[PDB]
Amino acid sequence: MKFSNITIKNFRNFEKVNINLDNKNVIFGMNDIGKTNFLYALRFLLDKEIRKFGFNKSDYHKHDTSKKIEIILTLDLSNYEKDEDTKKLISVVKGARTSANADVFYIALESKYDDKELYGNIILKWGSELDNLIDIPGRGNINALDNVFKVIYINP
Amino acid sequence: MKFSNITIKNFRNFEKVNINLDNKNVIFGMNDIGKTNFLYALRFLLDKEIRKFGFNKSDYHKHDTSKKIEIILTLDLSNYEKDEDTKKLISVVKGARTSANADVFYIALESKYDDKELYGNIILKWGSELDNLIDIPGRGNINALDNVFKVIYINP
Repeated sequence: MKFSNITIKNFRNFEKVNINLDNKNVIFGMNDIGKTNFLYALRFLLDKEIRKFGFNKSDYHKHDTSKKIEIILTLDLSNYEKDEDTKKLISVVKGARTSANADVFYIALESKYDDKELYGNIILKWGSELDNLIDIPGRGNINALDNVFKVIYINP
Repeated sequence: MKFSNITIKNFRNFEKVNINLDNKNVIFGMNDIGKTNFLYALRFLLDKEIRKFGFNKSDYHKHDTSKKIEIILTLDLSNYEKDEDTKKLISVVKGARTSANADVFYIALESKYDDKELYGNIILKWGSELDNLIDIPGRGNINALDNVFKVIYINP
């Protein structure tokens, strides 16, 4: 598969940033805070060690305005017709894609507002279409996405 | 509501320990490790900040023998017939208790084997009877038992 794009609808430093993606991505620039918050957004979407802590009040654009954090990722689930990797790639999930002829896949994140109980409540949803998004099945503490993607973080 | 008993089927220091319970409990003795492991078992049951870390390899009786941790707490859900706290105590849950004339309530903890993937995977289930225990619905990172019990831990 091949990553297509990422949209961050709200974060601690982002307002409506949409970045097209691929494999072997390289990020640079003047703003170090934006790069480290992009990497923290990737950790929040793709790792359990940052997901289990929840969202804190300081991780918003304004600390009380527009309390709705959405981080969307696209997967491009379809492979070539000469390679049989499509069925092995699809068969990890069953009910996410309604039709077998779908082209792309979505992974989304949703944050409950921090007005009451002062806690983030990370909710993970996937699905083949943006409308009628469905939850990720977690039978205990480990959800179904954690068996698919393993994130190894390297920092000197 | 009045605690009845606690059963620890396996822990880092317990084998077949069953302790009767009540409110306003005082624990003392020569063995400090048993007291702190009893308190840690209570923290693993009713506090989320220790529940979210899962179980390690060292939290077993022997490090490869009898990998089945069960911690059972009895609740005594029924109250007196002249006080209307019974309905307000029952109405936090709906599908756990099959009959309205049920007397006792169970809260159980289950830990998967640590042989594969090196993680504990805490599974929590409650129910009015010991058999056919149903899972607590956790829609995000917070289950329904979190809104019931608030644990305040004091240690200088």
